[PDB]
Amino acid sequence: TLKESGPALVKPTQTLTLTCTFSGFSLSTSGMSVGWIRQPPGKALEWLAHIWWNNDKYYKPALKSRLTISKDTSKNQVVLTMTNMDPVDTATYYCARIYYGYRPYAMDYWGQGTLVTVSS
Amino acid sequence: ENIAPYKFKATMYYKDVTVSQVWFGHRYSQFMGIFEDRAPVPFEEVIDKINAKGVCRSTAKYVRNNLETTAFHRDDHETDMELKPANAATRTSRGWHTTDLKYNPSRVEAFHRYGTTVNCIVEEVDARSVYPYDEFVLATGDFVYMSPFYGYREGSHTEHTSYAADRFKQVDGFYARDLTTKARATAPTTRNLLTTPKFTVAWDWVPKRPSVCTMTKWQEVDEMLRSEYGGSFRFSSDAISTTFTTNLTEYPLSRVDLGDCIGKDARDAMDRIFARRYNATHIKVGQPQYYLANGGFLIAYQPLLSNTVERIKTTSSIEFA
Amino acid sequence: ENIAPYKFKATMYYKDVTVSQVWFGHRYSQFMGIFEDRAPVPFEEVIDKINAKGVCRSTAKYVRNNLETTAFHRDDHETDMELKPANAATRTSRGWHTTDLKYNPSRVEAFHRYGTTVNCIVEEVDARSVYPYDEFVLATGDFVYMSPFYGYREGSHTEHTSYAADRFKQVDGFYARDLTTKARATAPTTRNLLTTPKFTVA
Amino acid sequence: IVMTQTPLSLPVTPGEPASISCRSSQSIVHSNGNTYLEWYLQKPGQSPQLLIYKVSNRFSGVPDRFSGSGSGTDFTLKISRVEAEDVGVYYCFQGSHVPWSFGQGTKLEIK
Amino acid sequence: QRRNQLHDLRFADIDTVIHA
Repeated sequence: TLKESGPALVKPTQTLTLTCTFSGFSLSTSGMSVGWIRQPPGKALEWLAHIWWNNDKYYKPALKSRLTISKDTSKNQVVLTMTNMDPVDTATYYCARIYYGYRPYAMDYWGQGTLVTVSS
Repeated sequence: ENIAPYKFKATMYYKDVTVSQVWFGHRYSQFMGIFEDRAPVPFEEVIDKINAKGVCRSTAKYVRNNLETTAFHRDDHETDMELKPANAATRTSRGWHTTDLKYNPSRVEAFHRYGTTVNCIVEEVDARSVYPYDEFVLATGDFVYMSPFYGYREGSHTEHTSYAADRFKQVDGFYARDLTTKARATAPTTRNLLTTPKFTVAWDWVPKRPSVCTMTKWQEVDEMLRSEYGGSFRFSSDAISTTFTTNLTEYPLSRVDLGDCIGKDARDAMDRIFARRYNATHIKVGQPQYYLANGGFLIAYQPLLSNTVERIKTTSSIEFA
Repeated sequence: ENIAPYKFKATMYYKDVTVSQVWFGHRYSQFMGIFEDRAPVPFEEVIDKINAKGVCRSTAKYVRNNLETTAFHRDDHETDMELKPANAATRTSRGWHTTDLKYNPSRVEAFHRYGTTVNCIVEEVDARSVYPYDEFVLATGDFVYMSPFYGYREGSHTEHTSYAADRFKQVDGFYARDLTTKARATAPTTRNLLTTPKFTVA
Repeated sequence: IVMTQTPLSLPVTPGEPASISCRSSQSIVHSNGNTYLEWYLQKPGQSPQLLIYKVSNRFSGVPDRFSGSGSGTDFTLKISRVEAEDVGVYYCFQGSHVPWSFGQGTKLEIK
Repeated sequence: QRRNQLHDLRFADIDTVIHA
């Protein structure tokens, strides 16, 4: 199971740090990957980033300069950071687990998601 | 038996860092030492600079002897340098480099002076691997202690590696931009990049099971008569004048280590031959069978009727057959 | 099919230039580096010095890494040193060297000292080449990227050469003088001399 | 790879079949020789769940009603017998080539 | 060795001398 967590209100033009806590896997196994996806209210799913067990971070090229995904296996968590927040960034963020390491299907186990509004 | 190595093209990105110490006498100049080192090119520099912009930094930052060393070409500030094609050599693969002359310090009277030359060199090399494919060597005689098939997808991360996992980066969806034509390829590939202590190697990743073949198609026999005698099968070919002897039992192909290739190749060659010669007169009888013959030969056999886990070791001598 | 390489006798003239930096402590001396290089012997020194007089200069003046390097044996003035036969080894070819000991700097207290040793070496080696004979190796495993047959006479200049034409000199009518017997041969031969960046092959 | 899902809204009466198509700017065939296309279903106030993976394979927990098909750049989810429970937004996602993306999604409505 | 000894011929200039 995965559980995303982050400030529910961030003012525009600031960095937002989130955190995803795991259960049933640690991000040090041979093929485990954890991904962050946002979904603006009423819009389709927008993939953001995903990190493998070996600190191999992949981003969305549009948002690459702003997204920074880090993995801390001591606390068994993943931190997603996204700077210079804009009101368009108001969305529900989901932390997912990717079995591309093991199975040909990604994003099996999603968290409940955390809704963030970018406003002052 | 496939004695031939698994061969594939790789690309070595490394920076030749030459620090020369020169002593300038009154009437002469003498080299008092020439430290030559090979630095790996970082992933952020292979992806962002070399593959995209076709350039390379004028500095090498690398870990040598448990130290973080940074070498500046010509001892000046870091600048992006274009990769030019190497001087032509006979029977030599493609290569590029940034710098063409070794920098050596300017003369000063009676003083030892140190001068750094960083040449970013990118060479297309042939890399080869032998079973169990847990290591592969590049054409430059450098061994790389990772399986060629190491990756991220569908159990391709349990393949052997001898480096820390921070030294490997499989850039999925990679658009190769040739350094000569300056043209970006359209079809994406999975690019493995390993940064060894001396260099960085990049190769297009392929799954291990369909890429290796512990047996090798040696002969395609149009007419291989099969007979049973003395509780054994004799497969005689008049075309190559060769007779093999097998046990009456089929050889379970699952027992061949890395053996998905044998079935595919056998079926392809067999269907091609059937279309070419036997379509108009014979019909296939059942699914292809596999037998093991003395000396270590794996015979895939397709019977015809007229309309009317281990490694197999193969002998080097056929003259018994 | 001739799978056997074309084999011939070549002779490598090169000067082993070893510069060593030594640090002398209170009770001890420590090597802080040993730069070893192999310098080619110039044609003027293979024809006029080694072949004619049987001696070799005690200095190497060569081009290394785009610089005119000049090394003096024992860091003294230039002297002509006799080529003496090398110590015998089993199943080895003939070889000659001038110097027999490595020069390392004299002791001084708590100072880094550099010492240069130039050992002129002449070694007769087997050289071998395979088709298309556009390069050949020596017994020392050094490759020479030039056809064995490159020369001056009647189409023997279109053969492959990967070196500048300033690096090759075919001394026609060459009188070989053995460095052991100290006797000059009577029959002249065409001698090719290639000065590679690291050695000279004749 | 750009995924465009069509239509954006698909009202279907219960019991009738439904077809959803989404295309990719370029081929989603991977170097493996396997296409990594996944269909996802987000219900109101719920996290998305994978429905169909590798184009023509159904993830465990998904009824036989869903079935995927297609190749190259054209892919189609197909529900033989749409039920009331199928209400939600449907997404097609390419995992073969980085970067990954979802389709614009289709909202299924029951008439 | 055949490829490694070509290294200075390919990715360098053997002949040039710079003096100043």
